[PDB]
Amino acid sequence: LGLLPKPEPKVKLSNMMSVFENDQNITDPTAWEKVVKDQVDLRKRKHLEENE
Amino acid sequence: DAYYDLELRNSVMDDILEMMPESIRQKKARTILQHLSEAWRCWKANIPWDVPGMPAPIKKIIERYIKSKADAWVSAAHYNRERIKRGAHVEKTMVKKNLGRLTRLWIKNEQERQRQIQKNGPEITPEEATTIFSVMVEWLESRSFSPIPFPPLTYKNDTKILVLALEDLKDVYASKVRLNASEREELALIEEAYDNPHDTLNRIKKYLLTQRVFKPVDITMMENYQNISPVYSVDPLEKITDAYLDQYLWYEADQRKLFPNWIKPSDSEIPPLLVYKWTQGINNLSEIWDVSRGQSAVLLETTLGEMAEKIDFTLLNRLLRLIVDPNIADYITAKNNVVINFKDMSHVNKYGLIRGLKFASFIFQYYGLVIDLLLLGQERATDLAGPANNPNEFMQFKSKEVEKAHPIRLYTRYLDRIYMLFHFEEDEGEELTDEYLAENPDPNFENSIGYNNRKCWPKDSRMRLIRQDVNLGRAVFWEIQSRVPTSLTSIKWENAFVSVYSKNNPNLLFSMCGFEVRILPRQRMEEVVSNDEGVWDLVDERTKQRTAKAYLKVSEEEIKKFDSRIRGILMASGSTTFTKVAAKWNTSLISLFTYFREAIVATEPLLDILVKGETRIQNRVKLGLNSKMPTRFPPAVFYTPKELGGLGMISASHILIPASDLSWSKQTDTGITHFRADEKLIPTIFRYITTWENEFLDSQRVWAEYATKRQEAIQQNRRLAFEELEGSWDRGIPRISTLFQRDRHTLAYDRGHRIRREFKQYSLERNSPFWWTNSHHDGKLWNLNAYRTDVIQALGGIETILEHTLFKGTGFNSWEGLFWEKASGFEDSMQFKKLTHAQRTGLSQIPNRRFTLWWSPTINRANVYVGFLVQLDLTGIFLHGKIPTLKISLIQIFRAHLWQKIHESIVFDICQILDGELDVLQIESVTKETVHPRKSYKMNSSAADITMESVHEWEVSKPSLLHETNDSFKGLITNKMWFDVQLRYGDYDSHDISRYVRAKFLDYTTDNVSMYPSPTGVMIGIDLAYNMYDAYGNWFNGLKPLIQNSMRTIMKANPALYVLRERIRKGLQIYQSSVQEPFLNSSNYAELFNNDIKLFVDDTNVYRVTVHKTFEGNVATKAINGCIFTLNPKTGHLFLKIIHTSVWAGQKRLSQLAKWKTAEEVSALVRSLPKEEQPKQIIVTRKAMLDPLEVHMLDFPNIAIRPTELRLPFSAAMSIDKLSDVVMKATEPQMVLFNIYDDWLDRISSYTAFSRLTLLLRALKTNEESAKMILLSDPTITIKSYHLWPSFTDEQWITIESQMRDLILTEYGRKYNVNISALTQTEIKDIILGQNIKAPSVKRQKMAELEAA
Amino acid sequence: ASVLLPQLRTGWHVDQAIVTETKRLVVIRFGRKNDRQCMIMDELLSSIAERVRNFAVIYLCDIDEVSDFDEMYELTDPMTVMFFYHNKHMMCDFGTGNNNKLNFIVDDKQEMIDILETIFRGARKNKGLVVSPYDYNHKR
Amino acid sequence: LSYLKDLENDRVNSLSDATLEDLQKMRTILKSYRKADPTNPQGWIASARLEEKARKFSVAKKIIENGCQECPRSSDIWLENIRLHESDVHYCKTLVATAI
Amino acid sequence: KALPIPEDQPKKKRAGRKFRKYKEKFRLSHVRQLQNRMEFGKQEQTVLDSYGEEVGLGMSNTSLQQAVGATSGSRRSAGNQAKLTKVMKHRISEANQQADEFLI
RNA sequence: AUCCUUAUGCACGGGAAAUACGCAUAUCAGUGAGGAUUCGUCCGAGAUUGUGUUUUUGCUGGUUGAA
RNA sequence: UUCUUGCCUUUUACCAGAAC
Repeated sequence: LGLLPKPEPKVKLSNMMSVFENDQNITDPTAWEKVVKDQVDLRKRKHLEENE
Repeated sequence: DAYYDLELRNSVMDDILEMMPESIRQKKARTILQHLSEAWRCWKANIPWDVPGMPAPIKKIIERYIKSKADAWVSAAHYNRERIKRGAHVEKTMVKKNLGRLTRLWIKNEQERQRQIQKNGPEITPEEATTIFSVMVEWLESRSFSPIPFPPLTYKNDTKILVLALEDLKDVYASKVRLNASEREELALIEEAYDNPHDTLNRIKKYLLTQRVFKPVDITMMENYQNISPVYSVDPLEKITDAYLDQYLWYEADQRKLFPNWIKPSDSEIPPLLVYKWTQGINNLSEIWDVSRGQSAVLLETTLGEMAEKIDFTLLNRLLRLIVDPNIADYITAKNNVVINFKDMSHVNKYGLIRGLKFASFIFQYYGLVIDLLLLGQERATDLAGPANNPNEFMQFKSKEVEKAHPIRLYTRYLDRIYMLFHFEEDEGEELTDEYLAENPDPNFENSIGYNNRKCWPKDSRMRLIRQDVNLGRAVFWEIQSRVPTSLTSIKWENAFVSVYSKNNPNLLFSMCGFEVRILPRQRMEEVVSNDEGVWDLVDERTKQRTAKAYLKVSEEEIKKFDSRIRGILMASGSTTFTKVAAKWNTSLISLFTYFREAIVATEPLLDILVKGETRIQNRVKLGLNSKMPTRFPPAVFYTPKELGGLGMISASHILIPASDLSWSKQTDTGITHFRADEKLIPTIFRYITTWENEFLDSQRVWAEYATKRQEAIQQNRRLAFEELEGSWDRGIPRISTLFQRDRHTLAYDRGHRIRREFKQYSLERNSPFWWTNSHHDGKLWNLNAYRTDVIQALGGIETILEHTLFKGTGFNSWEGLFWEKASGFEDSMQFKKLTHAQRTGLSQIPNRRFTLWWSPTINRANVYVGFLVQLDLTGIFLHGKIPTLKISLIQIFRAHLWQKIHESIVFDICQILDGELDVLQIESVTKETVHPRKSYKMNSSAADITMESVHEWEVSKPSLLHETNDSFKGLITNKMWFDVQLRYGDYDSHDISRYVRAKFLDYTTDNVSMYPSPTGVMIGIDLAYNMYDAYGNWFNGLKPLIQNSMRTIMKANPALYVLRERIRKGLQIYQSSVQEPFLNSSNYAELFNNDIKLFVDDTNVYRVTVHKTFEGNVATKAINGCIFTLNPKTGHLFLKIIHTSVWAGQKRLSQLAKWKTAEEVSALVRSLPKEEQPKQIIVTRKAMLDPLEVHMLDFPNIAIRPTELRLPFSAAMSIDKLSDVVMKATEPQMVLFNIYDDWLDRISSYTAFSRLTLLLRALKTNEESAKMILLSDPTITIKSYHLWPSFTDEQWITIESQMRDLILTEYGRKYNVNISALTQTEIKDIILGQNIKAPSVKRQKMAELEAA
Repeated sequence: ASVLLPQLRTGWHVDQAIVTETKRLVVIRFGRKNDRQCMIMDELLSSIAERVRNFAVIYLCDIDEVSDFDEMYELTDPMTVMFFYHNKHMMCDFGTGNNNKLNFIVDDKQEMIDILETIFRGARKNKGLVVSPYDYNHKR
Repeated sequence: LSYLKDLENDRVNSLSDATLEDLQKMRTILKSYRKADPTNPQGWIASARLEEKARKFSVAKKIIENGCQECPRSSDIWLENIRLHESDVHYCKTLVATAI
Repeated sequence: KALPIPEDQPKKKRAGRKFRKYKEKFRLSHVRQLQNRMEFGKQEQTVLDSYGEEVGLGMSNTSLQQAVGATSGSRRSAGNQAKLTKVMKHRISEANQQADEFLI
């Protein structure tokens, strides 16, 4: 009812191959990889940041 | 009668209400109702109903009511059971209800018995125990039996035993396609045991040692109609332990010879075989058939009554402690003493063995050994078995003197039943009789009254009650009774069958294992008998002359059982699909025959039952099909195999395939060739099961032969070649095929297996019809493959059968590639959903619907049904009775005005054809006459569809068929012509389309209501139900051929027709082959990059020719080397087998050869790879690399050869530079290794790497030079000495990928003049797959359109 | 049962019952109080009613008392039940050949429930007819 | 919820006899393999194996020998032929003579 | 307890490496599907289970394969390999523990 | 200030299962629930009843069709 | 109406015999 955020699919390097909501998954394969790896890093980084 | 209870309940309630007409009384009444119900429930449970607050009078009344109910209820149940037994009449739920009620009462009795026992101690007085324990101990001593020890911690034959145990447990689930929860749990447990075998073993041994308290056993009562009970569902965890114990003790016992030769069932003899052996033994005693000196043989049979149900556990335990390690015995005792639960009514099994505990069979046998010993006496037992060091084969002896010593010639025991063959010299017999008389006075001579006799046989052939003989028999029985205590087993005279062979009684009788047997010697041969039909010829060992006949029948009890089974099958048909019912029937019939082989031909009652049973079964199906019963179905629908679309009933009757129901037709270019029709009869099972005598003689022969062969082999120093034994391979008992089965050495240890099988009736619920022959130890003792083949032949071959069905409707040319989706499978698929019972029922029904549709053209016809011949709405599909399912199917088929559409479509096609050939045939104009929407399905009248004007004039022929070569054009002249597109859904009677056309033309032209313009024209009739055509009418030169051509094309092509065909297929669930394995596609592309090991294979580059072509395209001829690109997309390895050009020198049919070569290479590669590194999925790029590859990959069945809808870009292995160079520079066949992802797997994922490769390769394929340029944009970025690709950084790589993508898309645009925007999905498709795209053909499009409208 | 299932008094009441259940289906047993078959049906329906309270309501009616509805069966008057939804009479094709009313006792509670469910479904769809999942033919 | 049968519990050993319709396809495939150039040898060997498995021990003998005779001259094929004839002495001897 | 107002909702529509496993246990698997397919003309491959011969092995075995022998190609799936209940698992663990204790 | 143990709370990540997970104005429960046992004793925390979902809840994406 | 046969599977209506 709020629509304050929007929940995006939590990709990984195993989901990488099967997630198609975010585009570029085969089109821009290395780009896609970067995005997914980057996302993962952010998640990890966020966790670490939170801890800090 | 069942209403009576209800009435009582109502009445009582009313009375109660009357008694209390108070305030707030309704509520009170309601409460009282519940109380009434609850009391009844309690009673049923056999719990007491002791309500504390309840006031006395009310309570009393309630009690009275329940008593009344009991009086009515129990009695009613009994009556119902009796009725069922009779085979009189009973409602399909009523029977079920009775079975519950009956079960409950059984429980009540048994539990009450137990209670009684508990109250008043064990029935065994200690003296008796002492006697019988003593007997056992002495026997053991005589045998010098080393007791069975506790399974050692590191037991030698332990693992094997465990495996055996697990397999038996599994066996029940192997068949079934779904699993409930309990079953699933059991399966899981089994798996665990398998997988952690050591752990499981430890658990089991621990349990044996220590577990003496157990999860309590449920007893679902069985459904053997003639007499129910019992099935004990033991806890799944305990079950494993039990199973192991059963395996182990039985093995151990067999090793140590615990059980004598006389105890049955043995692992060697199948029950018919056993019977045969017994008969032989009876024949083959010394001077048994001599009755000159007043001799009397007596063959006492009896059931040791209640044997299992009054095994005292203390005594039993003690007995066990003689033969097993005491701990094991204790465990067994504990297990037998469980809480037996049932639908809220428990008891505790303090007395009488539980039959369903896996070991229990062994225990039972052991118990019966005691009884056997008692029956025989120790000495006689010893004589029978022989010495311990060297025991006797069944019924043999060490001498003729020890055989003649005691009266008991032969002894045996099939479980509860025992069989003693006494032989008295006259005097002894007389003495015995006298003794009997003394003990038990007989003044009146009313002993022949009471005496049981084999009423199955004729009066003249059965045991004559010649008083002396009767007395002797009774005396013998008495003696036997005396020999055995009461408290171990009730041996009753009612259950006994004492046949007596004297001077007066020539036929010796007995009934072993369901066979009624009647021995008759040659020296008595001339009394009563026609010697042939249903017999064994008993031949003595010493003489080898035909000594005695042995006449067989199926025992009355067995016949009754069979009848019950048939009835059971019939009732519960409701949900049960026709096919399922048919299968059940087949199973029943096969069970009957394979077992009683020879004996069914004699026993007339059984035959009669079979006749009737089959008829009943047929009628069920008929009923399902239609409320009205048909005059006659064709046998086709029933006896035609499952696979052709029939039911596949295996007839046991003189069924007559009527000559009318063998006709058939075939639409060809030449015309419509017909066939019509000594007499044809559905072949009966009788001919196809080999009689038991033959089997046993055969067995004797072929085993000897086998032995001889073995000896020969030994002499010549060889293992016995299984190739030599072909001919007598599927012969003998056990079959010779057993000896060379791959699990021979494990099934050595599965001992006491027959008895285990027999005893599964108490553990698994749905009862096994092949209890007698464990295929693993015997082999296929029957083969009815021949029968199936013969049935087809009988029904004029496949074609004839099809011509009954709506097969040809589906519009397939041939039936080579087709397959059914089965009905059961369908049912299963939709029984994984949240469904209300109604839905489930509907689903269950659906398999019948399909069947009905299939046989529609020979269910729905005037010969089959008669009456209101109604027209199905909007179609020419006349029904012949509301075959409701069929009707529904038809409606589904011809939804969206399909018939009309078809007709109109055909008309349109015709018009088009006419237009195409105007000037050749002298046609002025072709006008499609506008018709009433209902014209396509006006079967009463008709009308012209396509009017046709002549340029000048047409000389037309006399009205004739479309395939008549002799046509004169001097008959009549005309300026105008017409065409009538007629349709009909024919049925087997009325499906000659040509004839129909002829008739209709004759009628509709002369009839005034059918308004055609000219008197000259043509009627093209298109039979939809058979996909046939014929045109009848007036022809003008050159037209007929054209028409024929159109017809040929129209049937192939016409979109409406195609749509109809598709619909029909859907209805039937027939489908064309295509490929069984699942295609790799955009959908399941993500499946490639899971943990399972895979290999892509490409044969595109194996035979390369080259025609060298530059950017201009100058010609230059050559033929270069090839390669077999085989890529692992996980690891990035590339097993590139370089095919050298020397292979193709002096070869022809080259392409085909190449494929084979590729396959071979692949196989080799697979072989090279170890079991760990081997592939699960060989993905193959090209379509038809499957077959050769499959052939070459039989040895690796774990490997699954997938095709792919992706036009995968490994074609561009030769676009890659280094690879190309290596291909060029190989001078021989050479396997080469490359990492196609040279570096990337340390940086990025495997999937990512693969994607990159796809991108690059695809680009290369699209435009090689361009791709190369893109790759080598910056010359600083160096390709390494051991790499295939330039070592980019990540950003650089991304850039490259982008460029590649652009190249791909730009190129696409250039080629296919398409806008470069599209969808992302589309883009993905273009890259990954380069797949066909959803490109439905024009025909397909048309079909779709038709469907829509 | 007499106590469990509500019984209706006069034709007006019956009519009201038929109309008023907008959400649920309405099962009216029309039957002479003291008859065997009718009694059996009532007993069956008592069981069903509690189960299917959420989708269909059961009511009983003494047919000799309330003679208003001898339009419903043309003065044959066996011991019947009738089905209604949104005041529209609901037709259920069994084998019987009277698609309008089941004028025969079915012994299976579960079966009865299933048929009720089917008719409810039909009503929801709007289908005036519905084909039963059980054939009958024998009872009639 | 009536769970699906644990896939790998499906029935494996002791099956029906191989159908004539079935066998024919296999034969055709093998013919194709053979006739579209000899392997050289293995195609014949494969066919022999199939026959053995099919099963058949007369037609195979007839055909395999013929195959061996004309085009190929490999040891493996000879060995296979020898194996096929467990008719102890004479045939085996003949085969040996042919081979060595 | 009342039967639920029968509405026939097909709302769900989901998937997920997570969810597709569970549903795999309740899916008919590919080999089962194959089995359910029966070749038309041919007599179909049965298996003679001693309990009952009835069983149709169906078209899970490839024609050629069937002609020759058997297959573990129809032993594909791991996602529906009969797992224990929570209770059952616990019980088994307990048993194992007991065994271990005995051994010591 | 560094290192570690325990529990919990938040989270990265990885795994299994959902036939499982709850809920209760319920009834009873370390003042003993439920179990073991070699019989000496031992373990010691839920049990009962009612009931809600449970081949699944919430959200997304695609093809498609629909036409 | 009840019991026994035979249509068979149901309504008639029967098949062919008993009992009230």
